Amino acid sequence: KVQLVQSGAELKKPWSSVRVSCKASGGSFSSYAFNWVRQAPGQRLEWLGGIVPLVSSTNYAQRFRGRVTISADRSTSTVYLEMTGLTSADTAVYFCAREGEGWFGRPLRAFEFWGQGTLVTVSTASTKGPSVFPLAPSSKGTAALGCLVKDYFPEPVTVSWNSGALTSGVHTFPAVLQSSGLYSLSSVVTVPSSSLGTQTYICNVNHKPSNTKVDKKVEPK
Amino acid sequence: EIVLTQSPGTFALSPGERATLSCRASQSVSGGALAWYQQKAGQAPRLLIYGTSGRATGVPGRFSGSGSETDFSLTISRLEPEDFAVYYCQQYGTSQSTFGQGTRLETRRTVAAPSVFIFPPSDEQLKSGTASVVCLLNNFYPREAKVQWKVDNALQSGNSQESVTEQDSKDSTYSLSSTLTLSKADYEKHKVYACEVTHQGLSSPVTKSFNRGE
Repeated sequence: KVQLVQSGAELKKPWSSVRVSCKASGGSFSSYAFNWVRQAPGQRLEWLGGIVPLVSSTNYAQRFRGRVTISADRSTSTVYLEMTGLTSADTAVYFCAREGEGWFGRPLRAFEFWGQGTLVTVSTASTKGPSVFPLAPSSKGTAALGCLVKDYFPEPVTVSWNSGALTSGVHTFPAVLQSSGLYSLSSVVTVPSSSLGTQTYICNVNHKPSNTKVDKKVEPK
Repeated sequence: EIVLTQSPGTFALSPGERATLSCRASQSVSGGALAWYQQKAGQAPRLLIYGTSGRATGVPGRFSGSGSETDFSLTISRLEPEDFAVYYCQQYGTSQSTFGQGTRLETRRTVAAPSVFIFPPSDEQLKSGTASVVCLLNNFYPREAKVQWKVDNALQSGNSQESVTEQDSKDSTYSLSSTLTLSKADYEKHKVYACEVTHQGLSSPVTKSFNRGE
C-alpha cells in the first residue's frame, strides 16, 4: 500500500519561508507525479504544483510561480515544498497527493494517494497557551456543562472529557478566530441532571504548541 | 483559467436515494480530463472518479461519472450512510488544474428544535478583566438558526461570534455555540443577559436569560 507521511505543522511569521516534506512508502516513487494541494479553512482546494522525481520534471501553477519550489529526493523517496513571501492568506492545510496507478501502473493524473496534511499558519501573533474557564451547568431532565478554551495560538487544541471515558453527548465546537490574533472554542456535554452530584466531570485541554496540559474540573454554580 | 462551479451548494437527501451533483466549466474541458473526490471532515480527499467516467481502485460501483465539454455529473445510484460528505470536481487541463467549490451532501431527518442553554462568565474569568457569555443550541435540524443577544433588552451587533459543529453521524443534527464578549466593566454595568433563538422547529422564539450575580 502506498503511504504518504508529511512533516509536522508549522507556524511562520509573514514574509518568511516554509518547507514541508512528504515521505512516500510502499509503491514506486520516482516514476509518478507528486503534487501539493492546499486547502484554506472553509475554502476550496487549490493546486500549487507537482514534480515527477525520475526526471525532476516540475510543474507549477501560475498563481504561485516564483513563490513555490517543489523538489524530490529519490534516495529517501521524499518530496519537498518550499514557499516564500508568506502572508496570512497562505494559512492553510497543505496536502501532498500522488497520482493513481491504473492498468499495470499506468499513471492516472488524478490524485489517488494523499498525505495527512500539514497545517501552515502565517501570523505575527505569538504562541500562547489557552485559559480554560468552566461553563457551569444551570441550577435547573438533562443538564449541559462544558469548558471554554479561550485566547490560545496557534491551532490546534484537543479536548477530551473525563480523560476519554465520557464521549456520548460531547460537542467540541470548531474554534473561531477572535478580533485579536487568538483562537477560542467551547466544548460542551449534556449529562443526566441526577448525576451532577455523584459524577465528576473534568475537561482535559491539550495545546501542544505551548506545552500546555490543563485539566479543569466543572462543578455546578 | 477554467473555473469549475458545482451545484447545488448543499444537498439534503436520505440513504437509499439517488444523488446527482453537477459541475460546470467556464470553457471546454479537454479530452475527458475530469476528476471527482470525496472528503469527510478532518480527513484528506478520496479519489472517486478519474477521467470523467473512470472509477478509481476500490471505489464502489454505485459511484458513476458522466458528462462532457462544459457539463459533468457525479451520480450515486443508492445512497448509503457513509456516502454523506463533501464532493469536489477537478479539471486537469495542461500546466494548470483547478477545483470546484464543492457540494455538501447532508443526511435528511425530521425537523428538530434546539435545546437552548446559557452560561454566564465564570468568576475565574471575571478575575481576569473580560467576560464571555455563552449560548448553546444543542442538537437541532435544519442547520439554519438565528441567535440574538440582549443586554438589558438591547440587541447587540458585532460583539458576538458563533460556530456550528458538523452534522452528527448518529442523529444527523447540528449544534451552535455563540459567545458574547464584553469588558468586565461593561458586564458589571448591566443586569439582564439573554440569548434569543429562532429556528424552524420553534413556533415562538426561545429566550434563555439570567441576571448578573445570582
